[PDB]
Amino acid sequence: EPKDIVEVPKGYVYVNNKELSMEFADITDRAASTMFFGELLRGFAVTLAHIFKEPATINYPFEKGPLSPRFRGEHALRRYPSGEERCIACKLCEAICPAQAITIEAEERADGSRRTTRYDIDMTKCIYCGFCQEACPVDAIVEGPNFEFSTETHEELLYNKEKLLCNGDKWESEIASNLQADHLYR
Amino acid sequence: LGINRLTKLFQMVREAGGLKQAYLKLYRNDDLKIGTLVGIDKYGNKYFENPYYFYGRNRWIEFAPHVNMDYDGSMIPAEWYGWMHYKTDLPPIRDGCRPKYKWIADHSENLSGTKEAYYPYSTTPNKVEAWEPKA
Amino acid sequence: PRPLKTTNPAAMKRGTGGRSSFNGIVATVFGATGFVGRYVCNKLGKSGTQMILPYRGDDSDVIRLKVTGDLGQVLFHFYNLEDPASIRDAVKHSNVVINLVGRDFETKNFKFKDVHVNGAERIARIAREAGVERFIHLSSLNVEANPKDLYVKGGSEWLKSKYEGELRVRDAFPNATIIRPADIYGSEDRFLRYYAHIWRRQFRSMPLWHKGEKTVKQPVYVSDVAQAIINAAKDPDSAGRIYQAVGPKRYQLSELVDWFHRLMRKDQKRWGYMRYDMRWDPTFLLKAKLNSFICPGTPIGGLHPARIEREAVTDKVLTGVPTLEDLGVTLTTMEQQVPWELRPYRAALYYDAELGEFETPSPPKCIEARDELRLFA
Amino acid sequence: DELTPLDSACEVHKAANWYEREIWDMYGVFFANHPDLRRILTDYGFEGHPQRRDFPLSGYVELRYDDEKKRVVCEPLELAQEFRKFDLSAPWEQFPNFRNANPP
Amino acid sequence: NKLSGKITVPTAVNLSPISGVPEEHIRERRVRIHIPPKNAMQSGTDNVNTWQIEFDNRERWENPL
Amino acid sequence: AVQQVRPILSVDREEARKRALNLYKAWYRQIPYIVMDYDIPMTVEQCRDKLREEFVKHRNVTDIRVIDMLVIKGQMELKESVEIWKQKGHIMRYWKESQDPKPTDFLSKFIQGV
Amino acid sequence: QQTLPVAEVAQNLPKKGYSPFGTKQSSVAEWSLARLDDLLNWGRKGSIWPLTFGLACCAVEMMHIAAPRYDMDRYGVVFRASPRQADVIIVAGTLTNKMAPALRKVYDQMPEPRWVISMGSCANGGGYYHYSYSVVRGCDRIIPVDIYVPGCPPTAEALMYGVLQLQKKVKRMKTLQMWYRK
Amino acid sequence: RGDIEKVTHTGQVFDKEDYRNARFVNAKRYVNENWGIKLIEEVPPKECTERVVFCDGGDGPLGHPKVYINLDKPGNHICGYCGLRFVKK
Amino acid sequence: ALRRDVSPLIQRIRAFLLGREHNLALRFEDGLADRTQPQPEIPDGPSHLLSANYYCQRDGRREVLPPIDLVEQQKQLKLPTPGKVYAWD
Ligand SMILES: NC(=O)C1=CN([C@@H]2O[C@H](COP(=O)(O)OP(=O)(O)OC[C@H]3O[C@@H](n4cnc5c(N)ncnc54)[C@H](OP(=O)(O)O)[C@@H]3O)[C@@H](O)[C@H]2O)C=CC1
Ligand code: SF4
Ligand code: SF4
Ligand code: SF4
Ligand SMILES: [Zn+2]
Repeated sequence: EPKDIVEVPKGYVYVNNKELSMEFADITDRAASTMFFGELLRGFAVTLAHIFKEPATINYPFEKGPLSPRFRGEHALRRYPSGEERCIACKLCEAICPAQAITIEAEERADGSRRTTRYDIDMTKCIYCGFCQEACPVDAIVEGPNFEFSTETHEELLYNKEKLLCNGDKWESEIASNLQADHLYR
Repeated sequence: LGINRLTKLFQMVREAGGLKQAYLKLYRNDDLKIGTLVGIDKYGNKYFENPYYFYGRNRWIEFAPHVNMDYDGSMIPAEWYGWMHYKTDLPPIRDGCRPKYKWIADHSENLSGTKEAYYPYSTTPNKVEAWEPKA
Repeated sequence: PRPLKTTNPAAMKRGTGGRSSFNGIVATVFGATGFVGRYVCNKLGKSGTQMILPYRGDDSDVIRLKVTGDLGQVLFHFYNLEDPASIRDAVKHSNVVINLVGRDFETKNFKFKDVHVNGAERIARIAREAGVERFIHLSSLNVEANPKDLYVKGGSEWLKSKYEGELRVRDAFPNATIIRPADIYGSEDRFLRYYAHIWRRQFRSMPLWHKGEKTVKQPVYVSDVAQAIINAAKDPDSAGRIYQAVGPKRYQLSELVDWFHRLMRKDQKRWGYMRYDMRWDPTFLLKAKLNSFICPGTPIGGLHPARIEREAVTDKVLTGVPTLEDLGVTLTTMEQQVPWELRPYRAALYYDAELGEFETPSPPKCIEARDELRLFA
Repeated sequence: DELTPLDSACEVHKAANWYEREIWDMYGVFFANHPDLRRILTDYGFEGHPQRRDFPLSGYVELRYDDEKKRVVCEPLELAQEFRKFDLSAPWEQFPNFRNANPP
Repeated sequence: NKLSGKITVPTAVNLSPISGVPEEHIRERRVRIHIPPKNAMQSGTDNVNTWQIEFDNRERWENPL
Repeated sequence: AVQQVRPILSVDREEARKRALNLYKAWYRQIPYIVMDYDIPMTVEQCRDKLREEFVKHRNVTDIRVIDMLVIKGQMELKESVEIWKQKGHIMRYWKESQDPKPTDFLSKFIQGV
Repeated sequence: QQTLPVAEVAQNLPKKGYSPFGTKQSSVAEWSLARLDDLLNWGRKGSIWPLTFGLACCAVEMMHIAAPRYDMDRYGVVFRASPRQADVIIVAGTLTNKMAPALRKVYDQMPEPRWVISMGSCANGGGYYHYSYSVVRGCDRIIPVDIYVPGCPPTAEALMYGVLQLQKKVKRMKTLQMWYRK
Repeated sequence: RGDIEKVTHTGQVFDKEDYRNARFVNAKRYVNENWGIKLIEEVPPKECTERVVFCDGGDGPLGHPKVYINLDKPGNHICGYCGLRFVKK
Repeated sequence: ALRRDVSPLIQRIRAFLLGREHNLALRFEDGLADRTQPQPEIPDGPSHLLSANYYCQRDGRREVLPPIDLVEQQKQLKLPTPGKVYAWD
């Protein structure tokens, strides 16, 4: 190795202190490198080689993934094991929602129960942050795992309670799995 | 050259069902691989896993045949979705601990750009009542 | 005391004006993907109006109109003029309908009758059965009960069809508003694109009927026509009233074209504008006939003979027939609008000559009533 | 204040040059001797300095696109859903130590 | 004959034009300087110790969609 | 009710006019270039007319300091139009052609809502 | 709401055809124009060229899609820099007022048939900055959006799923077949 | 179409002559098929001995917060959160 | 027999061309963790200690004071340097 050019103390590493020798073997080496592009040859052979590594493209949509149980995607309003709506209109989800993408209006159903009438989310204002589900005291609303919910019309994105309930019904099995995975851990 | 690789080609090509049944599979999926029937879906789909490949390729799906070339990303049902994403290592065939409630709907595609599309609408009955002259 | 139609406060006018304030108007705009549809719909969206935009072309042709209104203010409804069922469905919930339907030339699927009158009445009958408060129609200003051609025999069918459309629409609808423009000039317009496009020109010699010196034209600007449409749509007291839509100052086609070429820098040294007599040269008609016969879509530059008869026809206004001033619409003049309008087509900045310092194109000069009587002698 | 100018640090630290431009744009605090007091962040022809606390959150105007004019036009404000504040005020003083301390 | 260019000017300097508020709001809207009302069903009173200003309600309709 | 306070630029009302009219020179002299450079409908006479009204926009400004700032804004906008940083949309902004002059007499207000 | 058919229903049903139009055409002209539309759509569907506008935060996903995990040129998608040669524009990130005229200008300088994907919440409806004095609330107010990819940002899978959805829209577009009626 | 006729459990049908019906000329009006009111009605009222019972509705930390409901009154007692029903007799 | 690799020849040339001994990069189920795992228990904290755990005698937010005026501090009562000199050199 050539000597340094600035003496270095610890807690540092100078990345250029190494000297460019003037020894004849050292200059002729560099000269030969320039005259026959050895460095280019090294890089050239690298890329040839690296053809022979198998590409890592997932054959989407057939092959696909991976995600994790906590993935934050399509919203869903869950239902109790009896089928009753979990949401009680406590309105914390709206109170925390950073984007203010949630709107709620609740009253008493004829049974006298505290329940929502309108429950709206705008996934053109939602940031899929998950503060809503981290706040909800009964796990009423959750960031379901679906993420291929793409629409041709902007109006189609503003979900109301009917749409959200449908997603909950559609995805209930998977959401049940994740919560069983994370409830004691979250 | 063919170091026990043409042999593997013979396995997948022949037992596919011949030239036609190898080409149509290839023609549709843009690749032909070998796995085991993890489980047959309720909707004609067929799931295949093979640890020989890596995580991207570990698990894959042959969509229902009646979908000629209209495959979609949402065709996966709920019970299989987690397995398909490496989100649960328990095949639905194996873990019956997931809920089996009644109200659960059946799966649906991204019904968009079609008469079956969702469209939002107010979910609050009107606020203020108008005075009725007749009464 | 004008009655009311709906007593649902949700279905009732509200807001501060803008893209959100619902104006209490629900409109279908037949032929929205046109030269004037864009101007109408943008005005209606500015109000904050609900639109149904029926369309027969690929929706991609109309997707641009989605930009004209806030969410849910605009719906696209595929139909066909030959399907009365679809039209019924498109008008059931509607409050107003506007009939911007009509081509300038003839098709293979539509002869001027079936598209320009027979279709219109079907629309009106369906609209009337649907119980639609307000109906609007457009009919060229030159409309005559007994059209007579001026230069080419088979070139007055448009005028005949226009008269037929008016009378039968009024027959099948008690009080529709039939506004009547002629030669609307604007961006992406029959008028200026026609006088600009190449095939219209001969080598460098625009052919005009009687040198374009025996014609009176009074074009109007498109937006002022649109703004009139909305203002007469908001008002129901305009119902059952024709309106001759004309601009401020009549003009002579020679004055216009010379001014046009001045604006386009077409007259400095070399481009060398000349004005023929269309009658002298027998080549212009063949261009129209061939250009019609060959093009599958709209003929190149709108060269079809019907356009040629239109320029020949004079613009006969009448008193008593109300006007834009009755509609409370200020009229931007050509002198304000056209220069910018034609700025894209300016050209001919030769290396051989001088540019820039050439004066601003000196405007044209109107034609007064007695001066007209001199013209016609 | 919003009126009197203020000294400039451009002549002291070259680093500040952009910052003075930023405050000028964001509050309107003039800076004297500043080389070039061009606005930085807000768009051209923007009136008012938004970071002040007497300025509405959503601003006074908003843009769209015109077909009559083939151009984008600024319009008076119009919001699909009015920004719903929440009145998050403490009724119970949660901090005694700062109560009488720092009095005039 | 100067104190770094100091000037004598009236204390009350109207700043409407420089401000940037549109004249429409300035000419059609008032301000209601007051103290925020005390909540009826509370008992701590350390959010009504300040003087507050706001602008009169204009309008609210409901989005048709 | 006077305050002994710092200056900004102009020490007397006449210097203020001197600065204010200097700006009026730059803007008057600029107008033709913008008519050429910015492909917008506006013509020289209209641009000149607006420039007049837009100074008249604030005639009864009184404070020396306030009028100084108004000029500071103008010198900025001058440069942004002098050089072509602005855009055709931005320059036309002075006309407000998207919105029709809203109704003003009491009935038109009354019949058209608050 | 509809739902997928069940196993036995699939068994009864035949192949779903390839051309979304179907093969029910009556006359020679109809059948011929059906095929030419199919070829056109096939061309415009297989090769689609985004413009890579990519203002912000969302752009990183717009790059990960180009990355070798969910390869996008695999599908026939390439990032042409020049808008004259770009067929699609993936508007991604926030649209501030300074940008609004720029986006408009870039859009219409691109020749059609042009499709826009509004990626991310910031473009879809202004996203998290919706009540801001400087942001265009959505990008629907500047340009005609075609496909909305919700997310903040959308996971790369979501984005290229939307791309495929655009391919489906490009597949079913009816231009020649229905000109014949026009 | 029935889609734009059904009564949402919240209790809305667009009036037969109401322009907001128009939005569904080309899209479905989703209405959910499970109405919580009917379902909870079907679930029978559980009964106990003790004067005071406790419900979490769901199970463990997968349900609503634990709540204690007294049953000394003659009638039923509905869980505030889940709507389960209790009766001591 | 463990990971899909190109045939041994191409492997050897590939190692030759790179000039470093190659190690595979694609992630296999065997390589990565047991992808389904037992339920974790988070150990309880030190302030969850059950007694002598008063909040009043461990809280910070009620502990912080207003800023102090140093001159007035002195009025109540080696050239000074902000801190240890650093050889940023
Ligand atoms: N300079 C002028 O054009 C004048 C205007 N008028 C009248 O005003 C109206 C608007 O004028 P303008 O926009 O320039 O004319 P256009 O040629 O531009 O017609 C515009 C609309 O008419 C639609 N159209 C034509 N035929 C049909 C059809 N069978 N079915 C459905 N739609 C059809 C077109 O639909 P699509 O594009 O999708 O095929 C198009 O959207 C016309 O009806 C005209 O009679 C009167 C005086 C002069
Ligand atoms: S936090 Fe949960 S229970 Fe409360 S209103 Fe929101 S969804 Fe309903
Ligand atoms: S994920 Fe975040 S932004 Fe979206 S609805 Fe929930 S709390 Fe609001
Ligand atoms: S939508 Fe989300 S990811 Fe996209 S720019 Fe906005 S904050 Fe970033
Ligand atoms: Zn309970």
